Amino acid sequence: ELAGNAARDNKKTRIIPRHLQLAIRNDEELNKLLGRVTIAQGGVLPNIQAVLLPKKTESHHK
Amino acid sequence: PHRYRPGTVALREIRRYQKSTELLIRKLPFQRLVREIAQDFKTDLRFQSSAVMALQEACEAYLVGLFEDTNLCAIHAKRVTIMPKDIQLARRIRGERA
Amino acid sequence: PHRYRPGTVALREIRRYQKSTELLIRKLPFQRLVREIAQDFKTDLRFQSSAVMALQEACEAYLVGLFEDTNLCAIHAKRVTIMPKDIQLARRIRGERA
Amino acid sequence: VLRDNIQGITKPAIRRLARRGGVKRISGLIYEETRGVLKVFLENVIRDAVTYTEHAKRKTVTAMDVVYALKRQGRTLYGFGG
Amino acid sequence: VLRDNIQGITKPAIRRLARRGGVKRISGLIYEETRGVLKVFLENVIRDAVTYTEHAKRKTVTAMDVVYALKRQGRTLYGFGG
Amino acid sequence: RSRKESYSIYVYKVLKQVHPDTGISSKAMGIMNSFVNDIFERIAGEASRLAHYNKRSTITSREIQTAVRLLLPGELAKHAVSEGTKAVTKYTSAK
Amino acid sequence: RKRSRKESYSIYVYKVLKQVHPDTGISSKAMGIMNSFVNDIFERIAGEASRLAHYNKRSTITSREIQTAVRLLLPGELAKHAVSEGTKAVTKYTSAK
DNA sequence: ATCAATATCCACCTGCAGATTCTACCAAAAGTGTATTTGGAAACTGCTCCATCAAAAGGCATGTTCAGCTGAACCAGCTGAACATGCCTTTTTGGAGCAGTTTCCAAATACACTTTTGGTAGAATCTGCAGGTGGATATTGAT
DNA sequence: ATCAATATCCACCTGCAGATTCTACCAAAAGTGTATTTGGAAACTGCTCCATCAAAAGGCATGTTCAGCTGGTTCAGCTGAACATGCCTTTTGATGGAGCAGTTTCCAAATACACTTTTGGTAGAATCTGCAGGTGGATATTGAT
Repeated sequence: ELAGNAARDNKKTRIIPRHLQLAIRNDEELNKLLGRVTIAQGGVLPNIQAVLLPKKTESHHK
Repeated sequence: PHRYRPGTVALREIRRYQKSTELLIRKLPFQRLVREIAQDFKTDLRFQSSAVMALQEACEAYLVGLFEDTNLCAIHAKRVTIMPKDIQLARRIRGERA
Repeated sequence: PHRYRPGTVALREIRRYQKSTELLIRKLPFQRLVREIAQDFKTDLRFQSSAVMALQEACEAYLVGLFEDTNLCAIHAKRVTIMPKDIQLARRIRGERA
Repeated sequence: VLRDNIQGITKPAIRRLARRGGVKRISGLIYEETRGVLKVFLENVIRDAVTYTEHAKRKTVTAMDVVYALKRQGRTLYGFGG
Repeated sequence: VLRDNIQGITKPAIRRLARRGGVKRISGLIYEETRGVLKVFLENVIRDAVTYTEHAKRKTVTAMDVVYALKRQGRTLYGFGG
Repeated sequence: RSRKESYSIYVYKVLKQVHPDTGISSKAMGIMNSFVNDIFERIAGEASRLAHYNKRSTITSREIQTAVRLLLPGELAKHAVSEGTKAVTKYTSAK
Repeated sequence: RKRSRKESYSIYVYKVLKQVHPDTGISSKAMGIMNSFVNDIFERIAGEASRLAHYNKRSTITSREIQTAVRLLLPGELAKHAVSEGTKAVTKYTSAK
């Protein structure tokens, strides 16, 4: 279910491992269950630490 | 000539590789390293190709996780530059004594 | 009046408790905490005394290990003072997400 | 008057433990964090202990229940049988 | 000329991995450390894999051997069978 | 010719039950199969240990339930337990 | 008349203790720790050997499985010396029929 | 620099913890039988090694740029220790459950027969996906 | 500090390879139906250890006060990265072929299971003793004006 939700989010009709990894890591309970599990071809979450991103001095107010 | 500031391209690369899942290490040198190491334990061993792919998957996931912990240690130390001591700390805390 | 500098007595206390193995938490408040928490899951439960002693042993060993990792994080951060963020980092790295 | 009883894990006991942990200097805010950490740790252990307890149809928590709960959390304890 | 072949895990590949790890800036000395870390990790896995291999009286390392080696190191891998 | 069993067909039926208009890669199906195998082994092993601890020679649904409560967190465990209970009662009913 | 019977490895540890250091005792708590240790490593080894056997569709657990399990679980020289001793023991057993 | 507190050394005297004898009684081995299992021989096809050749994407040295690391200085507030004392921890009877026994009974295995459905070979469609337009969002270097 | 210029990302078809779905056949896996059995629920007993809070001794927790000392902060210099580009190199891939090695499979003895008997080792009670702990004192360690 969650993987199909991620697929629709990506406008995809076929479930891929990416969606399974996204699903797992985006679910607190599954993340706990599979915290020490490696999903082949899963990649990682788009998680960037707030302090490494460029400043509010970004040059485009508008 | 047009010139981007330091960090912009790094961030773009982060976003690119974090959006994708393809393997970032070259297949052949990895096979050669594996074969050399295994050779040091037992001679004339063979490997299934998918076994090598599995080893690569494990290795890369392990390395990104270590670099993540390293990054948190650096940030904790008010830095943005990772250092050996950060890796050593992260590995020590996981108990990867070695 | 005679006066010792800050740290000397702390170090003596470290040496003392690291030389010994006796439990540092009071038995009764620990029993009461355990009983309260367990009560919140199931009513009118009882506990063997050695079960409480076991729980205390586990708890204290866990806490010293966390404080050890915390101390390493502090030293890593060029500090000698432990902070919540150090504990949070150590627990995050072990995966004690909570 | 009592204060939810978590306060019986007093500051000096935590100080002693930290000293055994080799800590020389401690922020004042550490203590409550440690208490919270302990509660989480404890809850999980006791929760599992009671589950084992419930399985045996017993109303008395045994040391073995604790041992098994600890083992499944990867925190093996020696010295109390089994 | 080759250089013990560990050098094929090149700096830019490590850079890419660190970027996936969210790293923005990297000391030059990190790379060799990472290589060393990898060798240790790898050695243990492969060592166990070969042990499983040896037990089966086989001369070909299978994916399952890797999977079991990884599991016993607490590094469960999904996607390759079993 | 040999014979390799998998859970593929059941996953595919379930996928059609939850999302009729959606496919799945073979690699993903393999991941689901790996998952299933892992949880199977985890549960059976834990049940085995409990039975051993209780000097019990039989693995019943009680041990399964208990193992689940130990392994799964909160609502996931509660819903799984409720489903298993409902299933056993349905099995016991329709003899 | 009622009575039960609790087994332990205590006497064997004490015999070994007397073999290596004749003038030394051991507390009951420490002996309990040693018994816990023995039980833990026993369970670890049998479980691992069992898994290998299942992986290889083998219904028999042999000295090879013990050895392999040891090689997986124990490190370097500790493993080598334990392995040598085990081999020595099986060889002594097999001849002493 | 030493002397005031700290911890180490030494002495000695008990008791209780632990080392040691005396049972019996549980299981650990000796001896038939049998039933499974491993290893060995011979076919045998899948696959992994190997090399060799033609792109192809990326590695890699070089140098220009400037922002991150790190050191000097310093302030200030926060944390550490003595001292006083309060107070809460430790020390000093029954009965709620915890283990042992019988027993008898629901439920789980074992065996034979029959069905079903999931592996597996082979045919066919639909969408992921490379690529060709079109405009917008994300960055700098003048605004 | 962000607006007029750059220029990566998106939007959206669009064919099309090739994944993926569907279709058919086998036999191995599940299921029905009968006999036996044995594990465990439930009564029911003996005990053992654990809930109960009362009050005193004493020693550890709380809290005050003060000092000091270190963690926060700013400034500034340097150096160790970041990053463009040229251009070399060392992957990729296809593709093709030799040989090896996983796999099957067929068969006889090896190995271990399983049932029955006689030991004899070990658990446990009961006894004895000797070393760890208390408790005090003398003495080498170690740290502030």
